[PDB]
Amino acid sequence: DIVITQDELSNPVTSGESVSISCRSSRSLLYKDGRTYLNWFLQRPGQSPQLLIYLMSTRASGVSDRFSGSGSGTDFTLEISRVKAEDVGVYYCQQFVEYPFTFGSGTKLEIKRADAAPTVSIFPPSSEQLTSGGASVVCFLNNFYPKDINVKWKIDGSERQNGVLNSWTDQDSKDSTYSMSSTLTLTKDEYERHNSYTCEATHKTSTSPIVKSFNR
Amino acid sequence: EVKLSESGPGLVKPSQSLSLTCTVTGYSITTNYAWTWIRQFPGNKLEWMGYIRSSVITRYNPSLKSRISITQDTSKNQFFLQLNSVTTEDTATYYCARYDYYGNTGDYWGQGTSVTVSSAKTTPPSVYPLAPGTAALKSSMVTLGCLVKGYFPEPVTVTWNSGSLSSGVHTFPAVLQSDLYTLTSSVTVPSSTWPSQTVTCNVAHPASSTKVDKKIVPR
Ligand SMILES: COC(=O)[C@@H]1[C@H]2CC[C@@H](C[C@@H]1O)N2C
Repeated sequence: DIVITQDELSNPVTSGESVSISCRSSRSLLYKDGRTYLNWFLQRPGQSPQLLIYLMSTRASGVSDRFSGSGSGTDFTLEISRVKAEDVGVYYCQQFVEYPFTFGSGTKLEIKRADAAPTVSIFPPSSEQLTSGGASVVCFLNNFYPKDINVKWKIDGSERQNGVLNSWTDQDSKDSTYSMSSTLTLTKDEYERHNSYTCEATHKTSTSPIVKSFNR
Repeated sequence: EVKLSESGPGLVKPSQSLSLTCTVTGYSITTNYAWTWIRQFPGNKLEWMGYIRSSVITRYNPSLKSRISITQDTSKNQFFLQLNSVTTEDTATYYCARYDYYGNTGDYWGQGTSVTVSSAKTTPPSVYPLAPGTAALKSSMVTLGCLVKGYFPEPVTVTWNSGSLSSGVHTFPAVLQSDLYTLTSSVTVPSSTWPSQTVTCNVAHPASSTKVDKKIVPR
């Protein structure tokens, strides 16, 4: 069948600038009727896809006039004039000339913004979880930029690497920031054996690591 | 306008048959539109599965072979999807949509329904409160949160104060572990407001038919 390739963008872009997304087909999508069948979709985190353009250069209904497509029979381009923070998400292209209607791997769009430092919050095990024999310690690092971050846990001053599970969100559509939560999970008997637990975050917005901590 | 809503069991044992329904409203399915099923695999790869049109025209993805069947019911106005002998390979989110001749779909897509193929048993989640252990620089913001741990399978929706509190909320992607999902959610409010005004988090796990509301109280 047809193989559609989407190229990744090399860097987060500046708001209010023009952006181009590329998609390529290993077979021409021009049809005997002279029309080129290619669709462009935008899918935001936790949402269903959204048609932007179809027939290669036609705007779906209710879609900003800032979006427009162009191309040959095998090379296509979605142009976003004056890109806005609400435009981040994943852009896919779909070929509509023959079965199966092949989708593109997808291209992610990231917005550049002012560097923000993370807001760290550490929390201790709940009395409910502890009466279960389990104990997890949570640490939230919210609304920071860029996305690059490093968190380090320490029990009684000693670095720990067992039991930690990290989960990063996607770039916020409003303030373009990122957020991460790290969970240190240990057994209850173990948690009662220590006193100090610290969460350490090293971001570009500072030489020194933001360190939050508590004592059992 | 038109609305599409997928429904069906979010958990299927391997080898079994999978079955989803898409209920349309505001528009008849006995029209010459390609009422289609599409799915998105973990990794976000999107795949076209098949479609039924004009009530008697069905086309399918060669690759699903002969284990795919798309039918409908004019009286209730819903088309169905059925996929025989599923394997974990079929785990994914299923979306129904309405494509026309020229590939245009408009805003006619369902919200997608997650299907997981596995032998594991359904396990509801246990919700724990995340309060601050001590005090801090008040006259600013305070961050609270909930921890959802040990549920299977995805998904779980978290809302705060019954959804009447949406700003300052951050819910993180569930991480797997021992075939059990765990995830967290945070919320930030003006210190002056908590704990006076109470703050709860609601967690609904459709797969097990359970909904939990947990109030965050001072320790
Ligand atoms: C595989 O057949 C199709 O995709 C058809 C043909 C004819 C027009 C356009 C859309 C149809 O579904 N296609 C180029």
